[PDB]
Amino acid sequence: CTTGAGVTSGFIDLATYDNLDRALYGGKDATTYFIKEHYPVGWFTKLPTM
Amino acid sequence: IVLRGPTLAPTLDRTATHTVTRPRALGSFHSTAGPAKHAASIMAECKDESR
Repeated sequence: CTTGAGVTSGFIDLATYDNLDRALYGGKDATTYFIKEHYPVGWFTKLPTM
Repeated sequence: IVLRGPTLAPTLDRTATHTVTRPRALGSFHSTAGPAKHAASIMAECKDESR
């Protein structure tokens, strides 16, 4: 069916994995998207003055 | 007075509770790999016609 591409059809792309993809992507220390690390910043305020 | 088989309605069970929807199984069939490689070209350091 043509309407089955809601969640499928990406499994084939994921499985299309080779040595070049091994060299580029993957790894224990490889970072990933969809994740952002938050670090505290200084506490301050601002306002215009004469 | 009228006598007949009493009507008993089954109960319990659970319908439309805690939808999960995780039936997918990963895996597919396609080409295997590609046997390609290349060398580091050819170097050339020669002159003066040393016989």
